[PDB]
Amino acid sequence: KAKVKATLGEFDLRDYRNVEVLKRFLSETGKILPRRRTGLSAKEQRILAKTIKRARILGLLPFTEKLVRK
Amino acid sequence: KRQVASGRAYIHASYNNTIVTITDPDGNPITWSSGGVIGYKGSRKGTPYAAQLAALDAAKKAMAYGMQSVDVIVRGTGAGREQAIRALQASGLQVKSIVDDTPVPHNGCRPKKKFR
Amino acid sequence: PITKEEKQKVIQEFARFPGDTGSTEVQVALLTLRINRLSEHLKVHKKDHHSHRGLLMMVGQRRRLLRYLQREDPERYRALIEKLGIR
Amino acid sequence: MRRYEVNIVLNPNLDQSQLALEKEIIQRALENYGARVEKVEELGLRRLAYPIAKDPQGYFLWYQVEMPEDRVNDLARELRIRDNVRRVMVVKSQEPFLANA
RNA sequence: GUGGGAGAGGGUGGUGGAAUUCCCGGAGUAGCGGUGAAAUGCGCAGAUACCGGGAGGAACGCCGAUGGCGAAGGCAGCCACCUGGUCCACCCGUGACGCUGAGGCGCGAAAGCGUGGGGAGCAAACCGGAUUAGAUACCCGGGUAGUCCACGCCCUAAACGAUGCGCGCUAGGUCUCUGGGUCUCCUGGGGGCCGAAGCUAACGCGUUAAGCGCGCCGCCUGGGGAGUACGGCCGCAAGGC
Ligand SMILES: [Mg+2]
Ligand SMILES: [Mg+2]
Ligand SMILES: [Mg+2]
Ligand SMILES: [Mg+2]
Ligand SMILES: [Mg+2]
Ligand SMILES: [Mg+2]
Ligand SMILES: [Mg+2]
Ligand SMILES: [Mg+2]
Ligand SMILES: [Mg+2]
Ligand SMILES: [Mg+2]
Ligand SMILES: [Mg+2]
Ligand SMILES: [Mg+2]
Ligand SMILES: [Mg+2]
Ligand SMILES: [Mg+2]
Ligand SMILES: [Mg+2]
Ligand SMILES: [Mg+2]
Ligand SMILES: [Mg+2]
Ligand SMILES: [Mg+2]
Ligand SMILES: [Mg+2]
Ligand SMILES: [Mg+2]
Ligand SMILES: [Mg+2]
Ligand SMILES: [Mg+2]
Ligand SMILES: [Mg+2]
Ligand SMILES: [Mg+2]
Ligand SMILES: [Mg+2]
Ligand SMILES: [Mg+2]
Ligand SMILES: [Mg+2]
Ligand SMILES: [Mg+2]
Ligand SMILES: [Mg+2]
Ligand SMILES: [Mg+2]
Ligand SMILES: [Mg+2]
Ligand SMILES: [Mg+2]
Ligand SMILES: [Mg+2]
Ligand SMILES: [Mg+2]
Ligand SMILES: [Mg+2]
Ligand SMILES: [Mg+2]
Ligand SMILES: [Mg+2]
Repeated sequence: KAKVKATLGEFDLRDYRNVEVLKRFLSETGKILPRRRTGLSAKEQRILAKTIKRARILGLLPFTEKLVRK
Repeated sequence: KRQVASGRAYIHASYNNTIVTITDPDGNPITWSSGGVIGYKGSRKGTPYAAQLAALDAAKKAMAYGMQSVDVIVRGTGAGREQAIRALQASGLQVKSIVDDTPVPHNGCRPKKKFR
Repeated sequence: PITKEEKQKVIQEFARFPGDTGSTEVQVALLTLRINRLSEHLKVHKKDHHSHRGLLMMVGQRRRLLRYLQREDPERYRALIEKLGIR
Repeated sequence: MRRYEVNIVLNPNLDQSQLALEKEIIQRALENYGARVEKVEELGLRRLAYPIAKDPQGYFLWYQVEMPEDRVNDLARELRIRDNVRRVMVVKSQEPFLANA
C-alpha cells in the first residue's frame, strides 16, 4: 500500500483549517492513522495529532464515524 | 397496519444473547425478536442457532407490515453476530447496507472487575 | 515573563564596566530578579510545588555567590547588598 | 503583546441584520480588549463534521491579532456570551511548519 | 551572556466529543440480565433493544511507542495565562566561586482521618443468590464509607534500576529521541539491545559500570523471638521514626 506523505505535496503540518489534506490522514473512522500508514517522522506525527484534534473541536474533522462493512 | 416497506435493522449481539429490532427510516421500531422470544431460555440464547432464528422471526414479522428493503446496524461482539447477518440476507429482505456502530467509549467510566 | 528588554536593563545598571555580562554583581542581580518574579508567582499559586524547587536552587545559587563576594572584596558586597536590599 | 488567531463559529441562519450585528459586536469586544487586528479571512457556510447545536453547518470567522497576553481568557469569556456564537477557539500564532518539503 | 530548541514538567482558569447512569417524550411487546449450568434481581405501574431531547459526575479512545518530561512520588482531550527544569550553537563575560552532605526545613502514589461539599460508574464492610462436605471465598445480583473537589493532618511501599551522589579514565557495533553541523555521515545530551579488556559465587554487568580509581553521606554483622517490649519524639486517631 502507498503512504500518505508519499502521495501528497508540500503542505503545512500546523494548519488545522485545511481539511482536504487532513481528511487523507484519517482512516475510514475518525481515527488518526498510525505512523506505518502516514509515512511521517517522530516530530511530524506529534504535530499532526495536535492539529487534527484542533480541527475536531472546530467541527471540521470527525471524532468518530461508522464503518460500512462486515 | 403501517406499510413501511423500508427501514433499518439493529442487531445487538452479546455473549449471553443476540437480539434484533426492526424499525423504519426514522429510528422508530416496528417489531422485534430475541433469543428469549423463541423457545430458548438459558445460555442457549447466545448461540448462533438462536441468533439466526431470532433474526428470521423478526424478518417474517416485518413482512406483515410489508418490509422489503432493509438497512442493517450491528452493535456488539458475540456468538451469532455473523449468523444473524447471514440469516438476514437470505430472509427475503433485500439488505441495503451493513454498518457496524458498536459504541466504544474514550475511557470515561470504570468497568466492573469482570472487564479488567 | 522576563523579556530580553528587561534583561539588558539589569545588566547595564550593574555592570562593572561596559560589556561585562558575567560579573558576580551581574549574576546576583539577574538571580534576584528571577527570585522576585517567582516570589510573586508563589504568593498566589501556593499549590505549585515543582516551581518551589527551582526557587530553592536560585536562592542557594544567589547565596552561593554572596558568600564568595564576602571573602574577596567585602566593600562591593556591602555596596551590592545595600543596592538590592537583601539580608 | 503576542500574536494570536481567533476562530469563531456561529449559527448559519442569520440574515444580514443579525449577521452584521453579531460581527460588529465582535468588533466592539476587540476594541475594549485592545486587539490590533492584522488580517481577516471569512469562510462562512461550511459543512461540519458532526451536529453542533442540532445544526449541520456553521459560519466561520478568522481573525489575526496582536494584543496583551493577560486579557486572553477574559476575551474568550466575552465572546461565548452571545447566543448565536457557538465555538470560540483562540490559539497563539505559530510558524508554518512544512512537511515533505 | 547571547541566540535557538524539545517536552502527558507544574499551577490557575476555561473548554470539546465519545460513553455509562438517570429524567422527559416518541415508538414498540414478553422478557431482560447473568453463568460451567443456574438462581436472588428487574419487567404489565410496559423494562431490555431503537430514535429524539435534557441533566450530572468522573475518566481521556485513536495519536501511543520497546517514546517523552520530572529529584523521587509521579505526569496523557483541547485552549490560554502564570511558571520550573534541562539541552545544543557562539568562545563573549566572571576567575576555583567546586563536590558531598550528619541536623534542620520542604516535597512525598494509594489507603486512612477532620470540616464542608459532591455523588454517574466502580466498590471494603454488609444485604442476598449460587458453589460446596462446609463458603465467613473465588463466580452473580444489589450496595455504604471511599474513590472526585476545596482546605488542613497522616510520612508508610516491591517509594525498584531491589544498583546513593559527583567526577575522571577504559574497544566497538546497532536501534532510538532531540539539537547542531562542511547532512553516505560527523558531532553532543538522554533513552534501549548486543558485546573488548576487566570484575563477580554464579546468573549477569560492561562509556547510562556492578570495570579501574578518588571524595563524602547512608547502612550491614546468624534465623526465630521481632520491627515486638520499654522509653522518647511526632500524630485528633489509625499509627509512624
Ligand atoms: Mg443467557
Ligand atoms: Mg453560545
Ligand atoms: Mg503541562
Ligand atoms: Mg498542567
Ligand atoms: Mg419512557
Ligand atoms: Mg418478580
Ligand atoms: Mg413485577
Ligand atoms: Mg413488581
Ligand atoms: Mg444528579
Ligand atoms: Mg496505547
Ligand atoms: Mg529523564
Ligand atoms: Mg520553559
Ligand atoms: Mg574566554
Ligand atoms: Mg582576567
Ligand atoms: Mg546537592
Ligand atoms: Mg537530610
Ligand atoms: Mg502522602
Ligand atoms: Mg489519597
Ligand atoms: Mg475524607
Ligand atoms: Mg456494580
Ligand atoms: Mg460485587
Ligand atoms: Mg449456602
Ligand atoms: Mg559505592
Ligand atoms: Mg540534521
Ligand atoms: Mg548515547
Ligand atoms: Mg573475557
Ligand atoms: Mg557484587
Ligand atoms: Mg548486557
Ligand atoms: Mg563509573
Ligand atoms: Mg536499622
Ligand atoms: Mg558477628
Ligand atoms: Mg539473634
Ligand atoms: Mg511496622
Ligand atoms: Mg528503656
Ligand atoms: Mg511507644
Ligand atoms: Mg498523644
Ligand atoms: Mg502498621
